[PDB]
Amino acid sequence: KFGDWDENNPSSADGYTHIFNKV
Amino acid sequence: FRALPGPSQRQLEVYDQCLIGAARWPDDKSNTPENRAYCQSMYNSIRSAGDEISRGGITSFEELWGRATEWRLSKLEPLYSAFASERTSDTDAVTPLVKPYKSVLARVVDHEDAHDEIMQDNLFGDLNVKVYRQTAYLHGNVIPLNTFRVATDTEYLRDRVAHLRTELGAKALKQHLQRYNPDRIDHTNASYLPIIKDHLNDLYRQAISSDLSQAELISLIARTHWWAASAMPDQRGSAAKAEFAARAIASAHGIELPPFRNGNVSDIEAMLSGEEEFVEKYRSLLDSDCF
Repeated sequence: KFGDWDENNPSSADGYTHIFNKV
Repeated sequence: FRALPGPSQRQLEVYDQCLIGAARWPDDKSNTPENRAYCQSMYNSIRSAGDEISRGGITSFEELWGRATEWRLSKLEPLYSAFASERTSDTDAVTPLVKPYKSVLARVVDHEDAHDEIMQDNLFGDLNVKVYRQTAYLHGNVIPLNTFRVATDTEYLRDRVAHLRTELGAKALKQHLQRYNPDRIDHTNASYLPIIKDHLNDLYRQAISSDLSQAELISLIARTHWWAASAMPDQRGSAAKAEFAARAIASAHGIELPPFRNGNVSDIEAMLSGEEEFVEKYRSLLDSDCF
């Protein structure tokens, strides 16, 4: 279990490349 | 320049054509009607671009990347802009290691070049993580590329993720996990794209010369593939474009590259290795078996 920590997480991240403004 | 042979008359068997550009995760779509068609479409557009390359009709790697983008775009839709735009230096690129990237988690944890660092998070706190740091060397200078992170303190995660959901709210939590998910890939800084695109143009220029041994040609193609994919130049569809460009260059020389073996996702295999390493294994990632 390396990624099963977010079991049934309604806020899980979507599986694809996302872009954000550099902080 | 000097016209190249162009795509070979002897084509791949139809079942292979339908596997071109596929994402065959070792843990899992490539058998579906829409994917077969999508893959056969890529195979065909690659040959078309290849014909052009052989006639000197595509003189820059940027031009070739443009053809790849047009193809991928015709296969699309609000996400259009993302598949058509390059990554600007005012942004970061992050891919959370969630379905369908689960197989990656283990690849990072057991990687020979992985190490343990502490990843501080203003929500989960400091986390122990297995980290793979892809770097490149161009003109004598290191240039860090993609960085993979996989947290090991699982127990703590599932419990802590819980409290946060209710404390901050699902909406806010997702906004955070989307960029700072405990297990994720932080992609090559867009600021390096300018210098990398120029390099891709030199590789392209070389792969367009008519006097190269097959071996040299394959290595040049594997290199180009590695750089294009690891750089992940566009906001979306970089893997598809990188593979298109690589195959097209090959097709221009009369080489019919077979689909990547099942379990081998080309762009991920690239992000997980150094340049020479990937160049030496490229051939083995391709399914070139008769039976």
